[PDB]
Amino acid sequence: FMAFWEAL
Amino acid sequence: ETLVRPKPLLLKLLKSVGAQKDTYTMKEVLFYLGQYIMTKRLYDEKQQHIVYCSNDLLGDLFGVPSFSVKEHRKIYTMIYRNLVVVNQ
Repeated sequence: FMAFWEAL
Repeated sequence: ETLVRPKPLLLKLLKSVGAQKDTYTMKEVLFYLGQYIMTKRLYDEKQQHIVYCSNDLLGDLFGVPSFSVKEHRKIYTMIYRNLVVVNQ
């Protein structure tokens, strides 16, 4: 999740 | 650094995960939102970009029962709906 969220 | 002030419901959510202020940068708002999703374990186990928020405070704030982190514009749109951009 964090990995994806950082993309924002 | 887009300076913003969360409306009542969003501020409640941010505070529930540690936030102490009333004025934040968009980066800070995203950080806390992320921590909320993690703490509540709202993401899908297999495809962690999927978030389930039906019957949850986040669902009331965003107005959707689920969403994917891949939906960038939608997320920013759902977030800005709960914020005011400071004149500063």
